[PDB]
Amino acid sequence: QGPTSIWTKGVTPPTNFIEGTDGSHAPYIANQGWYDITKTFNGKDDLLSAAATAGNMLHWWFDQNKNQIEGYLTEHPEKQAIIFNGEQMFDVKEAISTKDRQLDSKLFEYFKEKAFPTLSARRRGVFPDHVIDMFINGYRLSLDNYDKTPVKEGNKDLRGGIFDQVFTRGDQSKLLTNRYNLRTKTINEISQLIKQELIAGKALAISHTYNNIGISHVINLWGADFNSEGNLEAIYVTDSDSNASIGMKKYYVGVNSAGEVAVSSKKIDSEHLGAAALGLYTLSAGQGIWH
Repeated sequence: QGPTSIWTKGVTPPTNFIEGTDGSHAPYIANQGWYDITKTFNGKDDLLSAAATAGNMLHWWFDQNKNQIEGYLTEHPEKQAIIFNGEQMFDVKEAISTKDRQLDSKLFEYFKEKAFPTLSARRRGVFPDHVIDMFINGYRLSLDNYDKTPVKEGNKDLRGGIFDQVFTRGDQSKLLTNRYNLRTKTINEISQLIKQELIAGKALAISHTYNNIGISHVINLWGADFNSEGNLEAIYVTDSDSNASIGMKKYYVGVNSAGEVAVSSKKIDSEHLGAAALGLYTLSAGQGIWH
């Protein structure tokens, strides 16, 4: 009969929550284990919600794997930088140094400027698991694939494969990502999945319907509140579309009038149907796998 709460491994719950114009938010504080990559809307990042979300999860991943990554980069120093012909496009140490920045992290800068510079202009986006599977394992990110990454040997995507000397292509046990359909699932099914993935020590992203830019939006899910019945009541999220001053938002979770498990900055109501939950993406730290 008590309302229990569960946070992502290595994240300090914010407590600075203030009433805003639409719902409760906790402005971002550095070095608390969560991340809030924020779009500038510069032409290039406008439709990269998924790449921002993947970036936030990769920032979290850098924290989980700090020692393992510094070990790896000494054993394989050629994997530190990415070069296209003559030019250094990316340096992973630069990404790690700048991981605390909402607006000007080198990781999101790489994504919007070098990896996916044309996708926004072409009214196109990505899936956050594809971005991670590219960045870590070197799996080729295809604009034609709307399902999971095909787990098969193949050429390193030139835009990534930094950790592909440990997290190889075509080996299921070295795949760190997963995705789950939430559409038409019950509050109990969605709640147990999110519970399980959080207690398992995964980073989480959730997609919901969007009544604007695209049709779906993906955000980072850092924490959840579960009621007396074990069902989600609220989630704590960062949203790349929210300006840098917002930070962590509290969304109510419930079953709306239309029978959808929905998220809303306001309590689910006869007057507030929120946005339908569509998908869940997870990232493992992969701590079994190093060495």
